Amino acid sequence: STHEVLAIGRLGVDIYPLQSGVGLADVQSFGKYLGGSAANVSVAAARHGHNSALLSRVGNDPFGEYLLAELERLGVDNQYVATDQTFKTPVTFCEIFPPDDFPLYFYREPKAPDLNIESADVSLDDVREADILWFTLTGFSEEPSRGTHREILTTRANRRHTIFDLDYRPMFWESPEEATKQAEWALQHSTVAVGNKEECEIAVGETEPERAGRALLERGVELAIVKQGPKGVMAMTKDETVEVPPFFVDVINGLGAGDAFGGALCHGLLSEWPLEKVLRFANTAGALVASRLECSTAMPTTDEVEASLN
Amino acid sequence: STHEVLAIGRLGVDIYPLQSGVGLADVQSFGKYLGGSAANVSVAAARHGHNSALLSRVGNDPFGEYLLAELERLGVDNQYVATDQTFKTPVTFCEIFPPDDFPLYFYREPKAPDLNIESADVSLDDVREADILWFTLTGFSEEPSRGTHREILTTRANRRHTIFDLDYRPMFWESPEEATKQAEWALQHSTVAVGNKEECEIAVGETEPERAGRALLERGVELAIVKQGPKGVMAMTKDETVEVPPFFVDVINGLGAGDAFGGALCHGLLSEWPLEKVLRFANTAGALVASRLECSTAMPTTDEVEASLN
Repeated sequence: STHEVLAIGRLGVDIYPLQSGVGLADVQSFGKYLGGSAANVSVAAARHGHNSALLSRVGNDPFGEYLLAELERLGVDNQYVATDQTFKTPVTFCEIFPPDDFPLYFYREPKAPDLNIESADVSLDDVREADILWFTLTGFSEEPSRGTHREILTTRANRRHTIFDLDYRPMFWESPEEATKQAEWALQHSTVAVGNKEECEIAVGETEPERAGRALLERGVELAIVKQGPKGVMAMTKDETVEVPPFFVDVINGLGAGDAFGGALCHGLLSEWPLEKVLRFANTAGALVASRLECSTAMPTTDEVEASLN
Repeated sequence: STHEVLAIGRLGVDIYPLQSGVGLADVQSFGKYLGGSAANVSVAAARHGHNSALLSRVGNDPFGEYLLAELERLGVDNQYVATDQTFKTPVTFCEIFPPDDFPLYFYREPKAPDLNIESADVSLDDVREADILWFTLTGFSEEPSRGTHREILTTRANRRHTIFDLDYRPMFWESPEEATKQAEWALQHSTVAVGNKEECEIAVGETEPERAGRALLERGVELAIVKQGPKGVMAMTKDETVEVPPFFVDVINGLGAGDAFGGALCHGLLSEWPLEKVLRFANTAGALVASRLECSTAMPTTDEVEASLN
């Protein structure tokens, strides 16, 4: 029981509005879906036909039971999602103001189950053997998950591919300095790094994309992916720098666009494709999720991404 | 500005299912309502035409701003609902399994704004002069709310009517013994106590409604109201013992039925009705909320209760 993609990190219930363009005071009803970045990435990888697993936790409650069943329904192995005996399954609300404004309201207090992960919760054989290990900067925000991440990544030993989502949300950290310290350690144990401008700033102290990628490769990462929003997205190795323009769509809900990108990145890397094709494929996958109201339930299949790739 | 009913305690957003008889895993959409027991009692009192106010707080977020606007839309003076600068507006979920099972899932972590109330948040003149002061045992569960309740109840000096809802939620306390200790002090500073069997057990160590009522009178209240479920309600004074049977209805969501009862009890006391009329009216009011999916928006008017009685 080795997996192609072993993702580690956030899992929770998204309670999102069923009317768009209204603030929470005007929302009349909300839906319910599986979410959390790491969980979304494990789903997106599964939708590309890969055998995918998530290391996370849920609470000992009906929302946690929901998420465990939904992961399996969406094609993700849930065997490393333990039930926490103390903390509640987190909920996240949002507002939906297209094209660019999707405010998030996290209820992850006082600690999310997903930040209570123990290396006991996972097979370290699978950690070593997995084709891809996917993890987040948020995973280093609190103990015991920080120490667990360090154990996992030490034993992982920078095997191809070990993918670091630079995932910076200031409200999850005591300070930017705290996040940078952890990101620096994690970069030295990663083969791929993915972040936007704020994220790359936190991780390597570089606002400009080309300097960002260079700073990331200096840590020993062999593929830097710098998301640029307006200017699109760049992929950099020691052998080549590739850039792709933004795939323009009618955005319904942009939340989790980057997780579908991350899942599609995993597929392109497992497929051994050229870097330009990986980045094109990943870039299109994220736009497809952004063009729908849903995320975890709406993750694009490989045929839907290949069709849209023009 | 003196109110007829000054309620103190919890206030939150109810995120309740729009489908009944299904667990959270099978709920497809949720509504968004003002809720919290003291907030509900203030709304219920208002719907019987009484001038009512709530001492509580909200978080500095869109859900808190909603609750400020919803209180006022529902006819309750929000002047004593301050915006807490630290903690988030709480949300509560439930499952709706009639006739008898309405489990609650509170997100009140690490602290609810309502438990951060300070004596400076309220007019102490209104505390002293309001016809009815209504408070909950949950208000004693944490500081500074505990201290605030103490200061308030000391200055009120047991004037008619000072109403103690024995409101016992085990998860809000470190132990039942800590709840009992606070309930003994509150009972010495109250004129009316209202609770179900389990709440009377916590408060005075009696489960049988006649012994509980005598025990509550010995602690110093003038009127003990023991709710007995399908066997109705008992009211006891030093001169009088009265039992009223329930009002039969097809139950959808029993949540908030106690709160409708409380607002209706406020109306009966303010009207100086005989005890048996007060209980019948209050039982019917509770039964009508029990009949509906909604809680705060389903609090009945006096004419609606009258129509059900007649």
